[PDB]
Amino acid sequence: EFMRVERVLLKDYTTLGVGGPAELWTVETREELKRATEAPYRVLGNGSNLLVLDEGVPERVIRLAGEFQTYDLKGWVGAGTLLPLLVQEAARAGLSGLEGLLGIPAQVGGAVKMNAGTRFGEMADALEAVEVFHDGAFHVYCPEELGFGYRKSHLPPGGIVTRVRLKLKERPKEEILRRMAEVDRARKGQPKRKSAGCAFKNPPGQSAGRLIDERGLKGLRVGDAMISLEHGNFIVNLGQARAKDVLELVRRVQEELPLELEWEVWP
Ligand SMILES: Cc1cc2nc3c(=O)[nH]c(=O)nc-3n(C[C@H](O)[C@H](O)[C@H](O)COP(=O)(O)OP(=O)(O)OC[C@H]3O[C@@H](n4cnc5c(N)ncnc54)[C@H](O)[C@@H]3O)c2cc1C
Ligand SMILES: [Ca+2]
Repeated sequence: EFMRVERVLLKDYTTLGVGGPAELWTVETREELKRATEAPYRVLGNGSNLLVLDEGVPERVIRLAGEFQTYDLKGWVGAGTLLPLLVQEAARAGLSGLEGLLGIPAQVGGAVKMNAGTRFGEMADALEAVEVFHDGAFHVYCPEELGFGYRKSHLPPGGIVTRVRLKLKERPKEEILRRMAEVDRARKGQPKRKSAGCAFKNPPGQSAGRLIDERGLKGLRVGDAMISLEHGNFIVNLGQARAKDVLELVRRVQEELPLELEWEVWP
């Protein structure tokens, strides 16, 4: 009954660095989660796939912390745990199964919601069980029950991923690290770092980054929003970008290429 609730700007809680006002509820316990979800809500993970508009959102924005950030690689892993932590912890433990998720700056819950992945593997591959809170109760699902597709899930309506069990296998630490090194090599062309990740989806048999590059769109700038000079499928925030500027740049790309956004827009 004593969870932290505060007014924030979502620009401070997204990797893109844009976003207006929201009421943030930081939940540490199952009872606090039950209370936070009594009115309309959204769940915020690491904010790495969100384009939040300058007006912000009116709903309660829930962050999972406390018990939801504790983990055991061989047991339950809280959904508020950072996926980059688990990738490194698995290597340390000689546990294979997360290597293909290197470089994805997600919380576990966000990685499940967006079935985050690379050419090497996806979040769904690494799951044994998923606890989802919906309709006022906690339920346990196998991943085959969650409607996974390419960078997609079909969670129960209003579902909050709270905890998972991972599917991992014993391998030599050095081998795990070699696999991770290939993932790192494959990601070398992405910006030395800053964004909400890939802005656009790839059309069937096409590449968004390559298409944007060939169209000469790298370097186009609206205010402080710019198509990265390093990778065509990244829009970067050069300092004080507004979401309006990012959307304008998106529209400019879409005037040239029939691309759909990979980012989710709030509200
Ligand atoms: C530098 C960079 C590189 C990236 N590379 C990749 C990549 O290689 N592959 C890839 O797939 N994606 C990539 N992304 C996109 C992004 O990291 C993924 O979509 C990631 O899964 C989002 O997780 P998040 O915790 O940041 O979620 P957020 O952006 O916070 O939220 C995304 C969605 O998940 C929901 N959500 C968050 N937590 C929960 C929860 N506990 N329960 C239910 N719903 C929840 C939110 O409501 C929202 O709908 C990249 C992003 C960046 C910035
Ligand atoms: Ca079940």
